Amino acid sequence: TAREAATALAALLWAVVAR
Amino acid sequence: GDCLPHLKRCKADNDCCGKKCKRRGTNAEKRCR
Amino acid sequence: AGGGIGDEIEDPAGDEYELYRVVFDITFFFFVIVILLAIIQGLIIDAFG
Repeated sequence: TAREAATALAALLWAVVAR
Repeated sequence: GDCLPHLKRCKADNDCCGKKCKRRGTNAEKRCR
Repeated sequence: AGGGIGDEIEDPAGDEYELYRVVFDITFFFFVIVILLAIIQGLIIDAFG
């Protein structure tokens, strides 16, 4: 359980939502 | 003319009397239904 | 299996590479059962239809 993958997935989701 | 028979091989949505050109799965030849 | 290879494989929660193995199982399920098997089944069913 590492937070780096969660941060990357959240950033990708936010980027695709904004676009 | 624009309207097509029931199970005639149609071309796109509408363009038929049944007005629904749905395809029954992973294949071509959309037909009115 | 119907739910990916992870059903028979041991749980990686208690071992290393947990996130990597979880991603591997998820992508295996998605790219095998959801996509390829469904495509084959749709091919057969739509051929019959």
